[PDB]
Amino acid sequence: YEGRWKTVKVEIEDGIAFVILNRPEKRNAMSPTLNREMIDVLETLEQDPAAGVLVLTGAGEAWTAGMDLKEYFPEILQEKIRREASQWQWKLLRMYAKPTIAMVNGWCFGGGFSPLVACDLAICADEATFGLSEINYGIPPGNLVSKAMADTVGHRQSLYYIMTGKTFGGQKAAEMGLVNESVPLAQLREVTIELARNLLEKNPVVLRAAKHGFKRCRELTWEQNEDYLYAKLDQSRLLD
Amino acid sequence: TYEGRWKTVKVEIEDGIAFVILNRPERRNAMSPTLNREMIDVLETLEQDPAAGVLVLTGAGEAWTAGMDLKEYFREVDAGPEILQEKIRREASQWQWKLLRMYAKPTIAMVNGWCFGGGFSPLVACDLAICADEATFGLSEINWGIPPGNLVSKAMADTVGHRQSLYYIMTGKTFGGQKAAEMGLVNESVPLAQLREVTIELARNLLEKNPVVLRAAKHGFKRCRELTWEQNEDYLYAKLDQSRLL
Amino acid sequence: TYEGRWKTVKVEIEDGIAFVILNRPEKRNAMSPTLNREMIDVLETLEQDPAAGVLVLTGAGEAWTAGMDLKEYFREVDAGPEILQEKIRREASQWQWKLLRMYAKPTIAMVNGWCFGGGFSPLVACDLAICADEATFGLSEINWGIPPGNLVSKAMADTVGHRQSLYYIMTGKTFGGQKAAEMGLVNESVPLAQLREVTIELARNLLEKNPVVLRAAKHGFKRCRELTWEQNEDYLYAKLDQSRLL
Amino acid sequence: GRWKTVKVEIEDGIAFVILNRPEKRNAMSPTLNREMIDVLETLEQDPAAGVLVLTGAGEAWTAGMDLGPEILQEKIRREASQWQWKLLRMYAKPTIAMVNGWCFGGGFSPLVACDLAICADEATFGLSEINWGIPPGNLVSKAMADTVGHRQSLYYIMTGKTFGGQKAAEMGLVNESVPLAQLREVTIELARNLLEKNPVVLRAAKHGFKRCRELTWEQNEDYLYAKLDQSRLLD
Amino acid sequence: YEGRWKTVKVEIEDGIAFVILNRPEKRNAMSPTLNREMIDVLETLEQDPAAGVLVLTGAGEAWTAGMDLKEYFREVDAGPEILQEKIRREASQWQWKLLRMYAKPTIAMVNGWCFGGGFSPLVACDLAICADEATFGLSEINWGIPPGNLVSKAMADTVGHRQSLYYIMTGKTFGGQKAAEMGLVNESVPLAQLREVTIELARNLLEKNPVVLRAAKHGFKRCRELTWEQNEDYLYAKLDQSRLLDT
Amino acid sequence: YEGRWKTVKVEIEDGIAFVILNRPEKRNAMSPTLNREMIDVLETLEQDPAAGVLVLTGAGEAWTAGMDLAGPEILQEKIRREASQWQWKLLRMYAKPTIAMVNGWCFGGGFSPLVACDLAICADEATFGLSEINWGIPPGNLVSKAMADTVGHRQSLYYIMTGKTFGGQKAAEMGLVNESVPLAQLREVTIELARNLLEKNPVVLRAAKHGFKRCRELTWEQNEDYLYAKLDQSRLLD
Ligand SMILES: CC(=O)SCCNC(=O)CCNC(=O)[C@H](O)C(C)(C)COP(=O)(O)OP(=O)(O)OC[C@H]1O[C@@H](n2cnc3c(N)ncnc32)[C@H](O)[C@@H]1OP(=O)(O)O
Ligand SMILES: CC(=O)SCCNC(=O)CCNC(=O)[C@H](O)C(C)(C)COP(=O)(O)OP(=O)(O)OC[C@H]1O[C@@H](n2cnc3c(N)ncnc32)[C@H](O)[C@@H]1OP(=O)(O)O
Ligand SMILES: CC(=O)SCCNC(=O)CCNC(=O)[C@H](O)C(C)(C)COP(=O)(O)OP(=O)(O)OC[C@H]1O[C@@H](n2cnc3c(N)ncnc32)[C@H](O)[C@@H]1OP(=O)(O)O
Ligand SMILES: CC(=O)SCCNC(=O)CCNC(=O)[C@H](O)C(C)(C)COP(=O)(O)OP(=O)(O)OC[C@H]1O[C@@H](n2cnc3c(N)ncnc32)[C@H](O)[C@@H]1OP(=O)(O)O
Ligand SMILES: COc1cc(C=O)ccc1O
Repeated sequence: YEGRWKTVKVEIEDGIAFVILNRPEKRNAMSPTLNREMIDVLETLEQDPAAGVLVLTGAGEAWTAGMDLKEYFPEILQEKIRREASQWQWKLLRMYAKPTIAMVNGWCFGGGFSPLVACDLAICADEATFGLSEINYGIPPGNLVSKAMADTVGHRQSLYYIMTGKTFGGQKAAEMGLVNESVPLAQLREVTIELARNLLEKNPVVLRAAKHGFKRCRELTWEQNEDYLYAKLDQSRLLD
Repeated sequence: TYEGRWKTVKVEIEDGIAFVILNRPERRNAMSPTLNREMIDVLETLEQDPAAGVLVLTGAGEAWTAGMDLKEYFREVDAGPEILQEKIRREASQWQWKLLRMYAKPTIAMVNGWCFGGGFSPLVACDLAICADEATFGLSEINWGIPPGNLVSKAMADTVGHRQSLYYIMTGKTFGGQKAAEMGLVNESVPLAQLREVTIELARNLLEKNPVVLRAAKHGFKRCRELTWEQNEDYLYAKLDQSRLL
Repeated sequence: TYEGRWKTVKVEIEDGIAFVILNRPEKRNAMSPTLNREMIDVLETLEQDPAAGVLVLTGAGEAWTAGMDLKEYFREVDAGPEILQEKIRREASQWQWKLLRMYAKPTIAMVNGWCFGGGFSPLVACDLAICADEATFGLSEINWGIPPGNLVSKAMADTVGHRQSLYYIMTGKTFGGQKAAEMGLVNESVPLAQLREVTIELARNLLEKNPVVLRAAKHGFKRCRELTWEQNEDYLYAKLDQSRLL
Repeated sequence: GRWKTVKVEIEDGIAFVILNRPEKRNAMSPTLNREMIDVLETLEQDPAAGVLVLTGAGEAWTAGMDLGPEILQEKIRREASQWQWKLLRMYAKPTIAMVNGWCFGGGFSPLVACDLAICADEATFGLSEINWGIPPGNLVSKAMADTVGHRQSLYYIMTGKTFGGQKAAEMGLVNESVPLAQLREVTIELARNLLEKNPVVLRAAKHGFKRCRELTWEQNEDYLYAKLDQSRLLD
Repeated sequence: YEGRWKTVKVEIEDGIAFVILNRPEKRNAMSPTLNREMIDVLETLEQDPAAGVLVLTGAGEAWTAGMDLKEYFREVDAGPEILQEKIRREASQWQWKLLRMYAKPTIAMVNGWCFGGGFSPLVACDLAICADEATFGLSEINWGIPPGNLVSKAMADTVGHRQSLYYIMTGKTFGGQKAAEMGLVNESVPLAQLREVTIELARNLLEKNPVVLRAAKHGFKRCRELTWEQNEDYLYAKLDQSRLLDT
Repeated sequence: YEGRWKTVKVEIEDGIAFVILNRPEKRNAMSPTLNREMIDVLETLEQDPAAGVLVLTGAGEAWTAGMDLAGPEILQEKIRREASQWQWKLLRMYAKPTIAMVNGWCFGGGFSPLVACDLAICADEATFGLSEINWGIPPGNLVSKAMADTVGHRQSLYYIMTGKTFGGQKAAEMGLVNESVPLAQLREVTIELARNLLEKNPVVLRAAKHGFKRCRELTWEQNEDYLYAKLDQSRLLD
């Protein structure tokens, strides 16, 4: 995959697809061009039997500084663009076929929260800094940012961070439940890899069934899930 | 001035911050039909008053609130006309959470002391909450011979883990403010001496934001909890565009 | 006397507390179709027994339950008619959560040791839970080649945060009792040596409440998680007024 | 002469609530909204009032919405809702829209908030909103969703085309369309029938139904037995 | 099956299991006895391969005239409060917990009266054919209670909003043609052709792979409760499950 | 759009874009190739000022006879995703109004794009059926939900369970489509409705139709919030 995308890099090592956001000079701000390439990246890696697990990380100091202000600014064109943001950030990614891990190396802001939580698991550096700074720019959180908070962070802490726009570090992200674990930057990569390797060792069809089933069952009552969760178990047995 | 305006509630505005003080301290701020009707009045008035940028909900004396008024809200009412009971229940809701949970302006519970039973609805209806270490909390309904009434259980469901919520509802054991913070019921517990100033600093942060934007953000978050991600794509973009208009 | 009544389970009552003991410790209390059927009978029976006011679900020997019986419940059922698989799954759900999640009487899981896989459904169905620090937990399903079956994933979703739930479900890693309390899976982890004492203490607090009021409280909480605030205004007052009747 | 914009009459337990802005085809102003809240709240505590029939004065039932800093809008939107459906949908007492003529736009919400509806064949309905450049506002679109099938709802919303009392009965929008010369008599037979019911039980029944549509079967086993037990208490 | 239940009769007929509510002296009123027997009947038939389709009908002039007012209360007051939990659960158990997502396809053959508590099993049955001569009514209100158990939900699923509210609120009676026109039943036909029409339908159902039929009908009933996005996941899970189990 | 797509055709005439399913030799059966091209079609038409309303129709006798009856397991995920992508994920909440003009055979997987389209007119002469059950599959993709949304409970279950076909007039009486007209009069009746819609402000039309489909999922209280937001979003995008 060398040199194939202008704003993103993919480097696969032993089954682990590192997907690197690559606009370091713009702190990996998400522009419409990055959005369209990320869609391409996800669809491509889906059908690549070399990629058993995807690790979503950032080049340089940012994981992502959020949506690209300049590069985002005919009425209907905003339709397409907002769709393209959703398409990779979570429509493909939340229920992706393969297991996914956010490896948060640094800055994570605003619209970054959507792919952050769409990725199944997440590890950050203690040194990573997060914040929902939309309120200070005069917009509520856009896209799925607020649902991504609601799914991972308790009600009062979500509201505090959304309403104030204050930043918090990696330990605090983990305390809150936004990520699985926060570790020193120097251990970020190996901790992530150790986890990806554990996941690589499961039957991919089974893992998909388990991870999609959990995400879905939060939406459903116990009686609905009896039907739903056995349908997944049985679907897993067909396809495995 | 709102001086002398209500019998059971005082409003004191400082610098954009409207301190709403439940004011039945000889009855530990027990929530009676008079208080419930005046609190409706209060929220509607403050809503339309540009001098109030943030509402801080707090109590006079030792209590924040000791709960619904056992005399005036329950015992005096329960043997009278059914249709009045239903009206009284509804008036309690109207201010505890119907106007308050999606209130136009940002809201903070400042819990100075006792907080029992029906006080959990407005507690959680307020966007944010700081309590005092010295504050005692309890869901004492079970020990009084009723399940939690109104939205008390949903207030718990929204902010506290399932195990912890069931434990406190079922046993009716009390817990103090550091425990309230740890469980997620409030944002922060601080010693009483430091309560007002900690609350004041959060309120000034909130007063710096564009109110309309702050309203879209807080309202959108509370509602997105109820919706799937696909529903939220629609809904949350609608709230951002609605916000842009306004 | 419930003595000798069932092959795979025991019931011991003790001053209002009915200890329901999963009893196949040679097989680490693996849940076979026979245990499932007998547990249905247990639960229906004790529902109507006034001598039993709180149920404590525990295991004989070293395990709470090692999960579904790999042989009796999986291997042997796959070799029978398809239509029987249907009956078998239904019978598992019947006792694990269908009767048990909204059971009439308060329930506590007293998790003395191993709890795996299918064990998580009755675990979270039970209202409250105390485990031994020494107890080991595991969603080993992934490592056996299946996603969690029955209501196991829902069990986690209700009690354990999103990231933590996926971590354990996706990796199949085990964790001990203190980490289970920390995650919100149980109420409390204590040494094994103290487990029964602490549980009885909880059960006795529960026996003090009015049973019908307690029912209403614990049922209304579990259902209110499912409903918006406006739906719950209706629902939760109907629970309160149903409780006053009964 | 209690209200400016609304007349009320109570005969043999039937409270006719009459929208009374005839000159304006009963278009719903902020003043009427505020007064309608007063009306509903007043009539609820009235021991003589058993059923409420909601109609318009002269020829319209209502022509819909009658068309201060930003935040005042919050208040005007809330007051509309408060009488149209927040109090009205789950009203303590049984409720009948007696739709005598014109029924456009925002009048769809109290229309459907009322338990039952009898219209006159000669009545015209419309979701004109579109033609004026706005999508249906308040709860108009949900009211259609509740009562009129998917295809027809979208049809009348998207086109703004109008329809008679016969086509409204047929679509599920109302219970019956009958001639305007019989509208009142038909409505009153229904109302009398409803008055003979135990009011608390009727309330448990009608509220029960409306909620149960949002709930699953299992959720409803809990819930509808709670309304029933609730009824045994309050009755 | 012969003479095995005091209040129900089962007649298996070359794949079609006719299940007959059998208290015609009492208009097939559903007592606690009948509730308990109907649970046994539904569990027994599920596992009997001679039953491919269940047809639920009543002996006599009635389908069922609702809950048995006399023996519900007779049994309930001979006992404490908790006895009502058990009795209500047993009613729900056969009327719809087992019946609504039943493994085998089901048809209500409604030959006469169908009142109150009867609507739950009627709607739990996948499909329904009635006699023009059959009379339906929700008379709970005239008896001074709201519809109990799943009756109002049974209505909400099959009959439009105004019409359900009208019949629940008034307790007014309606006939077979009306019931089919309201969407309560699939079809209404003269009582003389009731058995003919039902059996044609049951035999059509017999043509299909049982597991595939179960997947289709269960998945349709669940899907009403779910969004499109949710159904994308759910409905392909049922399809794949069917392919695994269809044999 | 002359000869741009292999299995589909586009013909705009004065605001109306006719999207024509174009495998009449296979009764317009939906192959993976068709699914990919339909995505591309729906995206392209979304950004074209020329198309104001889309009309979804079939070349030859069929509207569509349903899915066209592999490799690594993963390939299925993609093919299932691309089926849904045009049938309803793009189509159900499409920016521009959509009408299904059902000229003939409508089977199985064809009910998903049928119900996703906002409005529908079929020919009396058209035949529908949910033939899945007969081939030993329950209905796939969003077929059962498409029924659940437009057709009553007893009827949906009837047609799903029996696999019996029904004509255009029965389709309209069930609620599957808006209206059934003779075939001879399908293009005319449809164009006239298409034209009524073209007279609406597009952004206002999108708010109203998306808001209606979504409000079916929400309580009254959720809808007060959601419908007033949609209205205010409308007034901005203008
Ligand atoms: C829904 C949403 O996404 S809204 C959320 C976006 N909100 C934000 O608050 C991000 C704003 N950015 C920042 O706070 C900072 O750039 C930080 C903290 C991430 C890093 O700060 P520094 O290390 O001081 O870097 P600095 O501020 O010089 O930014 C470096 C470059 O990245 C660009 N950049 C950073 N963030 C963004 C962004 N979100 N969009 C577009 N460009 C950005 C900066 O403009 C700058 O460009 P330049 O040097 O070509 O002029
Ligand atoms: C659904 C519900 O909300 S049910 C009720 C839930 N609330 C409770 O269980 C709180 C009960 N415990 C108390 O109320 C105690 O008063 C505490 C812990 C708040 C504080 O106790 P103390 O400072 O020792 O005060 P004490 O009990 O003597 O009473 C203070 C005064 O307020 C009254 N009061 C306190 N709480 C309430 C209440 N909820 N309702 C009515 N009156 C109350 C007392 O009756 C007394 O009034 P009096 O002098 O006119 O009789
Ligand atoms: C969907 C599901 O529920 S998949 C199954 C989920 N369960 C599991 O993954 C737990 C499987 N069990 C184990 O790993 C172990 O038995 C432990 C850890 C609980 C206990 O370890 P040990 O003390 O070393 O006991 P050991 O493995 O020797 O078991 C003793 C007996 O219990 C039986 N047993 C234990 N668990 C089960 C089970 N889930 N099903 C059937 N039999 C079981 C063993 O097969 C063995 O039988 P045997 O003596 O007749 O040969
Ligand atoms: C929760 C609920 O289900 S609300 C109750 C709903 N059911 C009803 O309202 C049905 C009431 N019954 C009736 O309306 C009539 O019995 C009809 C229409 C069913 C049949 O009328 P008829 O042919 O005149 O028969 P009739 O009324 O003489 O009753 C025949 C016998 O069946 C009994 N019976 C009929 N319905 C019931 C019932 N729901 N519960 C108990 N017994 C009943 C009658 O009491 C009578 O008993 P008896 O003759 O041994 O003393
Ligand atoms: C309780 O029944 C089951 C439980 C599990 C747990 O993984 C899997 C399949 C089952 O049938």
